[PDB]
Amino acid sequence: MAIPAFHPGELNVYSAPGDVADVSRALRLTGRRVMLVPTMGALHEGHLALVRAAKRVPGSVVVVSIFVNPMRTPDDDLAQLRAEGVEIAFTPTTAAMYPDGLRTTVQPGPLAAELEGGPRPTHFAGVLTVVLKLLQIVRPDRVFFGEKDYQQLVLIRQLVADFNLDVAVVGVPTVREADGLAMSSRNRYLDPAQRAAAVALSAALTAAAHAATAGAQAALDAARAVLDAAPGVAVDYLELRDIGLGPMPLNGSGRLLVAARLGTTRLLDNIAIEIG
Amino acid sequence: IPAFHPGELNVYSAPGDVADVSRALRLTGRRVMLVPTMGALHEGHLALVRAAKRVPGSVVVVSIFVNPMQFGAGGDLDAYPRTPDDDLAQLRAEGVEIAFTPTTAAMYPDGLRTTVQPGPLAAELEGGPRPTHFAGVLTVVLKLLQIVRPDRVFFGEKDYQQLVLIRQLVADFNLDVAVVGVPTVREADGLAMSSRNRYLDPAQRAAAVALSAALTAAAHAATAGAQAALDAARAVLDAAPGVAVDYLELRDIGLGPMPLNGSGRLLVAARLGTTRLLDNIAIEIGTF
Ligand SMILES: COc1ccc2c(c1)cc(CNC(=O)c1cc3ccccc3o1)n2CC(=O)O
Ligand SMILES: COc1ccc2c(c1)cc(CNC(=O)c1cc3ccccc3o1)n2CC(=O)O
Repeated sequence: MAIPAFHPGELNVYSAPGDVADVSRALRLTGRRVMLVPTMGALHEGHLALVRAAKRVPGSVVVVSIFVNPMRTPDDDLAQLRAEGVEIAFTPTTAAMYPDGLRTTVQPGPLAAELEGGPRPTHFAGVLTVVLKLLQIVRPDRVFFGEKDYQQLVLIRQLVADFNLDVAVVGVPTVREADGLAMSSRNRYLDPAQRAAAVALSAALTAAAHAATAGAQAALDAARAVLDAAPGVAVDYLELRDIGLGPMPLNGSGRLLVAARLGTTRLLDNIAIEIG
Repeated sequence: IPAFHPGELNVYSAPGDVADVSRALRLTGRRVMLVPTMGALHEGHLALVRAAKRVPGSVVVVSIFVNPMQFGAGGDLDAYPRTPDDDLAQLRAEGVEIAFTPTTAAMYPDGLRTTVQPGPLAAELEGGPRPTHFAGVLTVVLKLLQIVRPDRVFFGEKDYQQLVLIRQLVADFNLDVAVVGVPTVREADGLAMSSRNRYLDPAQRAAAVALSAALTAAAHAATAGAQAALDAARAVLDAAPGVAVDYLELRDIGLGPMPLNGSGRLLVAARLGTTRLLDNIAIEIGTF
């Protein structure tokens, strides 16, 4: 019942859930507002944008979890976080996260069966289960996700509302390459022809977002034409929904989402759309 | 913060109100105890409340909510006893300071959407014929725990499979609460307390003593091993007028995927007319 060592203003690494839970609770008692940034593999600028967002809350202490599925290299990742002034990295093993194996889990609502839930019908159960655990271990005031995985973000908001969780969910605008391609660990697999064609996803969506003054059908036809101008872009879906991913209403706010396969690589993108 | 009057019973229906009060209290040093109930309070519930009040510095929150999601049927949901007036009167007499009495709309404003899927235990025993019953229980318990954020949550051992699943929920989702299991309160003859005992007619009430008789006979027979324990309990249930046994199972204490060693739980469920009764007891095998 002694609190684990915490050195303020340094990067403190913990692998044990109980240690990070004790430190986060001790920190919340001393004033600090605990921010959580969940991550998975090699850190990229997308991830750094979540960190920076969390850093700007006055009195924040930022916790970055690094944990691979059951849903890169440790050296550089940790160097990057130190550089960002992150004070806690949580790096648990699979065994420490799942000491009893897979047992009680979260069952998403029917949204999880749609869109990405078509090829990966249990994917979102995994993500929601591990999010719930990280939220209970760290007990942050705010948790930060990219808007890139939009359906994921919406399901997370559903989790927080449905299970009455305390935490504020912050969606952070997707970081993009110079030509608009949304950042993703998958981008590096693309060969040159594929990387050149992949700019069609973001170009389609931004075209649709500007075509939308002319109504929903013009937005969708614009995105579709841009996708049709690209070779080797196999479109899995292109759907305009309302902001919670229900059916898009006659006018007002929506989201347009696309997924496509370029060779063996699946890419996704989405954008805010205002109808008329 | 709504009003909170200490040494009185404060009743809140809105989850935001009880959440605000509970947080406010924990931050002034009071430890928050939660006793979840479905109302129709009996002495077994008052044992939970007493256990909670005995924790130094406690404030006791008792929830009363008949959770539609854990009911199947049928007319089971509409049939559950509701005695709101006797319930709050009991809580005032026990010196409880908070009752949380949410509406169905406040708990399920989006209907059934994200839910808890229990592990494989939920498909065994009570769950075999009621495959979504324990997903409903665990989903509600998770919500009540997030709304109230108690330090310690109290459950009877009578619904032992439920208590085991609740400890699984707490371990598997890293919940910060301690689960306290309180031994079943029984009538003078041994009959386990239950909201459903009111549906036994005089003859069924007489015959219902066989469940606890059979279990206590087994716990003592158990020096002679598992088969003798099981056969003692079966003999007693067989001797009982109009008791229809649904199962009698001797399991390891976790009810889980491990064999019985020295410590077991013997569980029984039986029908007296239309009334399903459950009971269970600790069993030590042999030299235990
Ligand atoms: C703000 O700009 C952007 C742009 C693209 C982004 C991100 C941010 C963040 C991500 C990837 N998501 C995670 O690492 C992640 C989510 C998650 C959920 C639960 C547990 C661990 C988790 O880890 N990507 C896309 C990607 O890398 O493919
Ligand atoms: C300490 O001695 C005993 C003996 C028998 C007991 C009890 C105590 C308590 C109960 C009934 N349980 C609830 O009302 C209840 C509500 C609830 C709500 C959410 C999660 C779990 C929940 O459990 N029974 C048995 C019964 O009444 O059939």
